[PDB]
Amino acid sequence: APATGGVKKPHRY
Amino acid sequence: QVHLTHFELEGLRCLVDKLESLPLHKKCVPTGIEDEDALIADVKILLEELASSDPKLALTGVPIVQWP
Amino acid sequence: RTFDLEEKLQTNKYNANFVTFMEGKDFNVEYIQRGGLRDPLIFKNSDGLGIKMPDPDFTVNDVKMCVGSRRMVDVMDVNTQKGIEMTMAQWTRYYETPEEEREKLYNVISLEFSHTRLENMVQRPSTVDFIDWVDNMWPRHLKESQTESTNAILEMQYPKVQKYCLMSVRGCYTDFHVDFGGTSVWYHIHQGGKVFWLIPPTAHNLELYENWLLSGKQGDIFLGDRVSDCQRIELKQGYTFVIPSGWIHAVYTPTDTLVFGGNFLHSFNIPMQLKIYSIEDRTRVPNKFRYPFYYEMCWYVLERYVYCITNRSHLTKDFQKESLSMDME
Ligand SMILES: O=C(O)CNC(=O)C(=O)O
Ligand code: NI
Repeated sequence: APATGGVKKPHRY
Repeated sequence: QVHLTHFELEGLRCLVDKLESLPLHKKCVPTGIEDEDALIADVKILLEELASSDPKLALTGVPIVQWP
Repeated sequence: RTFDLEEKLQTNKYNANFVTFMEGKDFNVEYIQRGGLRDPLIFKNSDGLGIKMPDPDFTVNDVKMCVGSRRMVDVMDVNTQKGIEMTMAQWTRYYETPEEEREKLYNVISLEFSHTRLENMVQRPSTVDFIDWVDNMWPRHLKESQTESTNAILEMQYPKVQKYCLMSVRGCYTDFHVDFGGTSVWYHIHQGGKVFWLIPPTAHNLELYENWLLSGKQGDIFLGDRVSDCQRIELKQGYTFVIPSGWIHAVYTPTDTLVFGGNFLHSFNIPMQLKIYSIEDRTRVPNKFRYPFYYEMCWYVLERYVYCITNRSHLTKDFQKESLSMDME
């Protein structure tokens, strides 16, 4: 549950 | 007296215009910066002065910004 | 997904030639100054790039032992393009599972391994080091203070986006996107192979991309069909690929593959970097999928340019002192 940043992912369908 | 690329000159003008026009809650001035307004002013001066940069002389093969 | 991936892999229609094939020795700062890093580049061999990679037969289990079995990793569900999380031991179990036993297709494209043992096994192209904003603009004492190897934002002292390990099983697909913050990307195929479709960041294409994002029909519309020119290209084992700011790409994995790559901002295509940031703002991308500390970094860039050129500092006295201490090391 710590917040993250710099996660690589396109948008969901 | 230094020659920047037009890539840099145009980018720095974009960046100064961007950062200056963000409201307070979006500006994200980081901890290390003393007076953001004075920096913005200084950038503007510098851009006027470097606007006559020569494109061939800017191709030095070493970046303007490097640590000493 | 309602389009047919197999026809997108088979057709001859994505026949643009946007990529420059280069030798590593020619990929230097002068090249960047002259060309603005505007063109995607392929290095079919590593000679002259200054890269370093792990042992040629490095495995996912090896990655896991370097990063930790209990390390939480973001994983993509390929069918939905949604994110899930598991530990690296669980991911390794999945990856080692025979293909006909894997219930779902999952992909890892976002394991950043800086501050683990893996970090010193991988070096990116030397020239990226001369131009990445992290290395050249961010206060060095802050970067050096990073201890956390995860991307937990509360522990993050600089934009932790420099070194990622991507582990992709045969059949994986990552749909069209632009990397966060308008970052440029380097990507090395350590083992296996990748297929990319590339769409250039013309104003028109970037408008299409945003509207596609806002439509929610990403599974229905193959974006490379909606544009005038798209290039589909294969990267083979040992190739290095550099993707410039703004470029809209999708990726398919034809064989189990291990890639090392990462992201960087730089000073030669700021306008595109800002454009991409504003697309993320308008399309409401959650912070977690964005470049950490983006405008903070931009303030530091301005200050570095003014200082390096004019010798006037706009950092605090304390920050100046921290920098001077490092200059004396
Ligand atoms: O390799 C993949 O499946 C997706 N990768 C990327 O989009 C990238 O590294 O920029
Ligand atoms: Ni990408």
